Amino acid sequence: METKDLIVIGGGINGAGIAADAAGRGLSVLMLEAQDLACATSSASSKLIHGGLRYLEHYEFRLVSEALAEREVLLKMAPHIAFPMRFRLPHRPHLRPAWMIRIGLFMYDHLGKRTSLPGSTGLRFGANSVLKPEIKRGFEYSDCWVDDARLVLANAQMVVRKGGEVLTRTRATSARRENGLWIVEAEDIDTGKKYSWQARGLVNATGPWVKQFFDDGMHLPSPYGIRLIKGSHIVVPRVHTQKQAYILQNEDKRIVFVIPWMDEFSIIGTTDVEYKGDPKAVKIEESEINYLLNVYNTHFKKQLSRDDIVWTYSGVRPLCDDESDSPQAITRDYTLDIHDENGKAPLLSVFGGKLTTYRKLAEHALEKLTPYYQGIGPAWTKESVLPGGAIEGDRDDYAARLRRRYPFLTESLARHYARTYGSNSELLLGNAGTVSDLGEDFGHEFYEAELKYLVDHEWVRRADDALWRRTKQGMWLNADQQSRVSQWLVEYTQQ
Ligand SMILES: Cc1cc2nc3c(=O)[nH]c(=O)nc-3n(C[C@H](O)[C@H](O)[C@H](O)COP(=O)(O)OP(=O)(O)OC[C@H]3O[C@@H](n4cnc5c(N)ncnc54)[C@H](O)[C@@H]3O)c2cc1C
Ligand SMILES: CCCCCCCCO[C@@H]1O[C@H](CO)[C@@H](O)[C@H](O)[C@H]1O
Ligand SMILES: CCCCCCCCO[C@@H]1O[C@H](CO)[C@@H](O)[C@H](O)[C@H]1O
Ligand SMILES: CCCCCCCCO[C@@H]1O[C@H](CO)[C@@H](O)[C@H](O)[C@H]1O
Ligand SMILES: CCCCCCCCO[C@@H]1O[C@H](CO)[C@@H](O)[C@H](O)[C@H]1O
Ligand SMILES: O=S(=O)(O)CCCNC(CO)(CO)CO
Ligand SMILES: O=C(O)[C@H](CO)OP(=O)(O)O
Repeated sequence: METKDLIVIGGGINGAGIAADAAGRGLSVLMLEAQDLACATSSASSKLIHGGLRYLEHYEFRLVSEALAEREVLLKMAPHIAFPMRFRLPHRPHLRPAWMIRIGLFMYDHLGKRTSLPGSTGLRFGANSVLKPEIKRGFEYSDCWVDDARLVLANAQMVVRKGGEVLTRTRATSARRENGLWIVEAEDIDTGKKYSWQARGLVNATGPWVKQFFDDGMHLPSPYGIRLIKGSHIVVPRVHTQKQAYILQNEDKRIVFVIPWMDEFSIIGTTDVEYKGDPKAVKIEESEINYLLNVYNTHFKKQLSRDDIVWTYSGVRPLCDDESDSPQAITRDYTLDIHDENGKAPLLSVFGGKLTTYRKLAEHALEKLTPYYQGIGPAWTKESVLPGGAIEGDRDDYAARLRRRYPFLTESLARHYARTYGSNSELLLGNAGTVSDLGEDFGHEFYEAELKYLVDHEWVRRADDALWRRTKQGMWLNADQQSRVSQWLVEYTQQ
């Protein structure tokens, strides 16, 4: 023993969040991630902690109420990476009558417990707005932005903090019951180092891969189909200077967001495209671009073309197959399935599960796993504060506090540290007292002290883990800057 209580296969948000909860109820936990933390669906989201306004139409009150209540729990768990945002809904009476918006916005206000977040209001649009002349009315309400990939990272660190282990670049190849225990086989994707562990419990939280892990990894029947529903986002220099997001009603009845991103960009997403194939292959297609530019350009005065696009990303939603004919109508609710064999070796397996609802999901999963452990502590995460979160304030509150303590910090660098690392910033900065104490400037104030900290504390192994997942510095570093980051990581992860 050697025998872990629980193996979690999966390090997106649902695997990390399950493993974090388990470790904090006393279980020995190993979370296995085939590639990098959040390398798939959990870094390809719209980055919102939202209730799911559009899901009210489809009468999804269990999900929408749970997700609304979670916005505020998540704001306190991670105030370094999560924050309130306001969403502007332009009125399109030919699509949805005002009286209908007002009922939904009323429900959005009261279906979950809502202290901090303001309520909705009506809006008018003048000759001087960002929107087209003919659009005269709208609405405004609350929801939250989160740094998806950093929420995943925070949870992995919670695992380790609480005594668990987390292996990345380690692909589970098989899992089988023997003699009352799981035998989990995994393998290092680079070297080829084989591993084998026994555990009392197995979570299959492999997102879009959940059913193919049943088929190829376990030779067991999957309790559910998964529908893979691709969505893509485009990125442009910001379309306007407003702080608020816009949520646009399209002719097909879907909604599309224009979201301020990192003070310089806007994100426009997303799409619902039925998908077959390898979830790692997923990338935006021409018609997704055409579709997103269109709904933008029909609403807004400042027009965008294709040539304005600076970045795109794409991902596949692993949606519990409710056999719904239309991809936009398939449920965004999750399903968890627990099964033992002779009252021992449970298999908990995860189907669906928005980032918003992950802490709820993790909790229910441990609920179902309780019978098979001791011994096991109770629920606890609602009242936790994830690593990085111990700041109380943020928005220079923490960044100004840091520039105070570390006066050689530029205001941009302190904002970045505060909004990325939070309360882990002093750990990064160590014994630095000047800028040259930070080491090699890799570009855009991305210094060797940040990159080394990422390797030492954040499982960074390759340039992209650092530049696209733990941060979004890859938005500013040029091709040679990025390969120097890779070159450095080679030298340091030698050796
Ligand atoms: C376009 C889009 C926009 C979205 N926007 C939002 C939003 O705004 N708000 C919100 O709350 N949610 C949003 N979501 C939903 C959310 O992103 C997903 O539900 C969530 O990220 C899925 O996480 P997961 O852990 O279940 O899957 P993942 O963690 O992403 O997938 C499983 C992970 O485990 C690893 N893995 C897989 N198989 C193995 C194996 N065999 N062995 C070892 N490791 C393995 C992978 O390498 C993979 O990264 C969005 C989703 C999409 C697609
Ligand atoms: C009891 C009468 C039934 C009315 C259904 C209420 C749900 C309305 O939901 C509405 O539609 C869209 C998607 O949900 C959103 O864009 C709107 O803002 C939202 O209010
Ligand atoms: C006469 C215009 C009143 C409101 C100012 C902006 C116009 C767009 O608002 C309109 O108001 C209607 C009443 O006719 C609502 O029922 C509709 O949903 C909408 O078409
Ligand atoms: C937020 C107010 C309580 C909700 C009551 C539903 C009445 C909304 O009804 C709508 O009101 C709009 C603005 O007056 C009008 O433009 C529309 O014609 C009307 O359908
Ligand atoms: C089939 C789906 C349509 C059902 C809606 C009822 C039709 C009446 O239509 C609307 O109803 C609202 C409340 O019902 C009122 O506030 C509006 O003033 C009225 O225009
Ligand atoms: O700092 S934490 O303790 O929260 C996580 C530390 C992880 N360190 C690794 C360094 O090799 C990953 O970066 C692996 O244990
Ligand atoms: O653009 C979006 O938000 C869509 C549907 O309009 O998807 P989802 O609900 O999965 O995030």
